[PDB]
Amino acid sequence: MHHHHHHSSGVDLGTENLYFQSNAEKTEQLLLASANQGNVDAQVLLAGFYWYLNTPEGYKKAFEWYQKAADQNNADGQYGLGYMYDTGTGVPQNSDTAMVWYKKAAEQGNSNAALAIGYNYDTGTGVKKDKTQALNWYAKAADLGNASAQYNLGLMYEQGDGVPKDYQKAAEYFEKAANQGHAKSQLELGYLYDSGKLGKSDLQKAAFWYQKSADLGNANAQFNLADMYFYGDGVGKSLEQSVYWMQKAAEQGYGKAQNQLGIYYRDGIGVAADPVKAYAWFTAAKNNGFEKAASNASDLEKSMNPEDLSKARILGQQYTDNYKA
Ligand code: NI
Ligand code: NI
Repeated sequence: MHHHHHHSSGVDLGTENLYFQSNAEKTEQLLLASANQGNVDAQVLLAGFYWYLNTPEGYKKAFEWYQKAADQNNADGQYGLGYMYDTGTGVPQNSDTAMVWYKKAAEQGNSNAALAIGYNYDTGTGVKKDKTQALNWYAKAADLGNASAQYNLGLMYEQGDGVPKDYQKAAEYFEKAANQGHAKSQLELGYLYDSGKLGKSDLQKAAFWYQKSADLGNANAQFNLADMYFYGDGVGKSLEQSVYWMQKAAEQGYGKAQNQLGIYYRDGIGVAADPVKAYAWFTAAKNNGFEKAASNASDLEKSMNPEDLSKARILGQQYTDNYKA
């Protein structure tokens, strides 16, 4: 009498092909077959498979298999146990147990283990803060090629944290990490060149490294590069490229970039002027904590008719919702 409205409807209706299957169960059984025969490489792979399920039961099985691998003296298994104990993942948190496993792994040349140890000394989590120990363990990890450790040492020499400030040494560490694709190191190295702190500003190098970090999705680097194109710093001035990169940063919810893009639309910089879009970007910026955007939005209201203001406020909500870090 009304249940004629219960028929299924497209989306939850339609013939099923290979798109609806999943390889998960098959990959687990393939890995389990080998892991249950004692193959340590398979035990490490299977532990990582379980790790990736992000469930409490998944982390408990990850722990079981890293343990089997670590009992064969495998440094990946030892690192895995170290990290699980250190964070209380799949097992009760214990920093001292974690340190024992990390040290075994690092002695075998696992650079993430050396990094984790250095980080605990750096921050005093589980052990007493000791910047000398942090420095030594980070240096071990960096000499094994670990980009995060190289980055961390860059930060320490650039800030003088437990070492005397040395921007040249910082730039050398950052560049090792930057050459491996570490986007935050590329950003920091770009800034060192931008700033002149190395002796004389090198804006071409700054823009080069900001572009690398921007291509990897770093919103600060996208803002910085957009700004380089606005000024013609180390690249030829291009308002069109400035808009392109500013829009990328603003679509990550970066309030500073949203406000700047609002200015571009307000004043017709690299784009045709559009008060509706300008107001919407200032609104998103304000919603994201950029206080100066609020008055930017206020000032625009004065010159916008009520239809446009309504559309702008709705678009501003859309931009707030859809653009996140
Ligand atoms: Ni009915
Ligand atoms: Ni009906």
